[PDB]
Formats: sequence, C-alpha cells, structure tokens
Amino acid sequence: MNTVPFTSAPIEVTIGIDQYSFNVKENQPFHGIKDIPIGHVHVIHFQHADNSSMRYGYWFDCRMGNFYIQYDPKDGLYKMMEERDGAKFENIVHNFKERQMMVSYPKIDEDDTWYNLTEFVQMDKIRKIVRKDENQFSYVDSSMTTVQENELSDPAHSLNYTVINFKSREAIRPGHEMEDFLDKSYYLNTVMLQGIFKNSSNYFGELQFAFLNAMFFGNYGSSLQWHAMIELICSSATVPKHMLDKLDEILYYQIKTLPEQYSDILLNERVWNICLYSSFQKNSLHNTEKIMENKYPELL
Amino acid sequence: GAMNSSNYAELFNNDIKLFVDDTNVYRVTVHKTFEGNVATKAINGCIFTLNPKTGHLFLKIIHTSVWAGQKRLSQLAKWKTAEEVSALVRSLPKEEQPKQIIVTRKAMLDPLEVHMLDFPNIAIRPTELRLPFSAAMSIDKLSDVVMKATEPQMVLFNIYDDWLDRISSYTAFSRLTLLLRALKTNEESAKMILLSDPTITIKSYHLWPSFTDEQWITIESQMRDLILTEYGRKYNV
Ligand SMILES: O=C(O)CCC(=O)c1ccc(F)cc1
Repeated sequence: MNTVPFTSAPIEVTIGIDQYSFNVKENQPFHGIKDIPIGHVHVIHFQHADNSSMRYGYWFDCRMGNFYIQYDPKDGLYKMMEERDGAKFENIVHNFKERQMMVSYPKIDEDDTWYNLTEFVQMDKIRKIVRKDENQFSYVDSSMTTVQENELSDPAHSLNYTVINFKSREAIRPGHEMEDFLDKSYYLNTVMLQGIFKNSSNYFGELQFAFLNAMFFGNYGSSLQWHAMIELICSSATVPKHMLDKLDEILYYQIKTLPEQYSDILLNERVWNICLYSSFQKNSLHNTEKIMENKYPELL
Repeated sequence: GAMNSSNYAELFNNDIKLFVDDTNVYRVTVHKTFEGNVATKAINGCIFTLNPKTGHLFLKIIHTSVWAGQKRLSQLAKWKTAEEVSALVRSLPKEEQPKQIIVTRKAMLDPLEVHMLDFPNIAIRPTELRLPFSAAMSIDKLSDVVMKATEPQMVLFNIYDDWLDRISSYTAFSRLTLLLRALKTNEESAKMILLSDPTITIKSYHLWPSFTDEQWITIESQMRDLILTEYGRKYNV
C-alpha cells in the first residue's frame, strides 16, 4: 500500500479519494491518506467548504512516483506535487503514520467497486487526454472543456477526448449515407476501434474515465463523452459479443455507484431510453436495464 | 433554423433557395388479397423541388422500380429524396447552388443533412409554414408525366408559367399556394373553377390557364370562397 501525504489543511474542504469522501476542518491536523491499494489508478478530489465552485482533483498512480498534496495560498487550491527524494519522502510519511495523522483508505475486502469502475483506465491514456507533460499526475476540474466543446477556449486546459460526431464525414461513408447513419457499425468498428483506439480496452478506458470525471467533478463535457460512447455502441448492429457483455458490466457498476440525488443531471433521458428500449442492443444490456429500471424508473 | 411567417419575405430575396417536399415520393394503393389480407402496390412518385423566387420546379420522377426488393419503404423514401436532392445540387454549377434548402417535413432534416455533409455552407432548414405542395399531383400535366414514366426521369417546369412578367415572386408564390391549397381541399371544385370557361386555354408549355390580370382576381376570389366553403362544410359553420 502507498500513501498521499498532505503538508497541511489550511482551508476547510471535503476531500474525495476514489469513491470515498470525508470532511476536513479549517487547520485541522490532517496529513493525508494511507493504505491506498496498489494496482489501480486513483483520483483525489476537493470541494472547498467556503466555495463549492470548482470541484477539482488529480488522477495518479502510486507506482509512478511519490506524490503529496500542499495548499497554495496564492492560487487558492490543494496542489499535487511529486517528491523525487525518496528517503526524504518515506521519512515524512513514517512520522505522519507514527502520529496517526492520516486517514486510511477504507477498502472493504469483499468490495471490487473501484476495480470495476477503473478496469480499463490506465494512467498513460489519461495523460494523453489531459495534456501537461511535466507531471506524472493529471489535474481535472468542473469547468474544463473538451476539444469537441471548443470546436462548437484555452487548449492547454482542455480534455482531449476522442471526438465522436454522428453527422460528420468521419462517421458517414460517401455512398453509404443511410446505412451508416442508421447502423453505426462502420464508425464503431472501422473508424474508432480499428482506426483510433486500436482495441476495445482503450475504448472502454476512455468511457470509464469520462464517466468518473462527470461524477466526481460535475464535468459537463465528460458526461457528453460518456453518453456518446455508449450510444455509438448501442446504435451499432455489429458489435463483438464480448464487447456487449463487458459493456453491460461496466454500465451496471457506473449506475450502481452514481449518487441517487445526482441522477437528474448525470443521466441523459434520450440516450438511455434509446439504448435500453429502441437500439440494436436493447436486449443486450440485461444487468444495466435491470438496475436502471429498479433504481431510476422515473428517467424511463 | 425554421422558416415561418416572421421571415416570409426571406423566400423572395436574392439568396438561392429551394423548397423540398417528399410527400409524393412513395405512393401506394392499398387493396385486399385473394386470401383476405391487405396488400400495397406502389405507383410512380415524384420529388417536388421548387426555387420560390424563380418558379423553377425540378420534378424528379420516382419510378416504382426503385422500391423493388427494398424494405421499410417509408424510411427509404426520405433517404432516396435526400440522395436525389444532393445529386441535383452537385449537377448544378457553383453559382446556381442553393444557399438554403427548406424541407416541408422535419423527418427530411437528418437524411438531407447527412447527404449534404460535403456542402457545409448550405443551410438545411424546416419551416413552420403549412405548404400545400402535396397537391402538385392535382396539376394535370405533372400528374400525367409522373404516371407515364417507365424509368427514372427529371422533368423541368416553371410552376409560375410567365406570371413573373406581370407580378412579383411574393405575389406569384401567394397565388400558387392558394391554388394548391384549393386543389388540396376540394380538387374537383378547384379544377371546375380553373377550367369552367373554355375560351381561356392553357398554352402548350404552361400548367395553368392564360388568365388576364382581372380574370386572375376573379379566380383567386373563387378559390378563397371554395376554401371558406369547405371550411364551413367541415366544421359545420
Ligand atoms: O425562367 C423561365 O421562365 C424559363 C426557365 C425555366 O422556367 C426553368 C424551369 C426549370 C428549370 F429547371 C430551368 C429553367
């Protein structure tokens, strides 16, 4: 297990770590989070008590370096930093661990929730969507726009998700207009899977990353991207069978984890009714259909 | 966006535009089979593509062979319409290409948009006007060319005859829409009004009779009376 220490907590803040969250009071003696399960990406996220504007956070992998959080009073946020002095770093954490100034990542042993939400998410792929090459971790916030959103405005601060547009020349072969618009299999399998993503694992990783950015930061363009990537699969008559089975599992855990009180805003009625009841794959998402019907029957 | 009554004068400005109506593309007769089921038989159709400023009607005749062996014909019909309009715009030189194409039914929007991806500068728009272009087939010469077709064919007409020599496009469109509404509301009565009098004839290349200006006023009043008369018959007014 690895550790994200904090220099301090000078401002009152709700801290997120993956799907967990806890409150820290202004100048409470907090020095971070320990026992973080190795083998997964993680996300540490922040919502200030005195200004819920700008949820923000960092995607990181403890295998890639020693990272800590320090408040910057000038820019007004908790910043992630990398410490290269490894023995310095261990020395600091051990003192914080000895004084019990760190919360423990509260992972139940039965519980695979985080694995199931991040199965295909890799740090190297995150760092290509979020471009800041000097850091091994990636900053995302509530307000960052996506490349596609910026085509319809500081490119350095943008989410470079793969653009999906059903009425674009990329999606529609000259001479196959009706075919390709009503059956997106060409766009899914040739343009996206074989051409851009190379395999379904990269596709699902971007889909899972988009969902998590929507859920944890309220990032609107991330929510658009997650729905577009679901719709493109569901709107395809020809999808490898293992892809459909895995999608059902991926979506089931996303719907299971979504806060019930955020459903009115995180779920697009049109996309979901189309995918579950009218689409080519309307019968291929049994687990997702069952949780959506039992948990959010109003949306449908 | 949509075209309506506030921006009605825009139809007659100098931006080339085309109305497209697909309501007579896929046409069928419904009949009983020997086993007592119901069966359809397609008959020839047409796309009604009209530039409102000039009166130019690009009548693409849809021959029944295009439906042979095809499924979901009502859906295919929209995409076939969009294919043909796209082919028409490609056939014209850049200076005769529309800036806007207005579809009379919103179901034509996605088909036409997808077929016209190569033409990002041509706006594809619905309209809130209820245009009676379905009654094109009540015009005898147009009906005749469509039903006689033995193969796909593009037949060209001025839907205003030579009215633009004496009236504005705005007025010519108003006249056309009143005539077509009347033909749509009571076809037999409308044709009676138009052809009651034998000494007013239809010139060899024209669709409508050669009414003088004063006779057109009389005809227009009779057409209005017909619409009002049918509206009263309908609603018991
Ligand atoms: O403007 C006129 O009066 C003559 C030309 C004309 O009526 C026309 C109609 C259809 C077409 F495709 C091309 C020309």
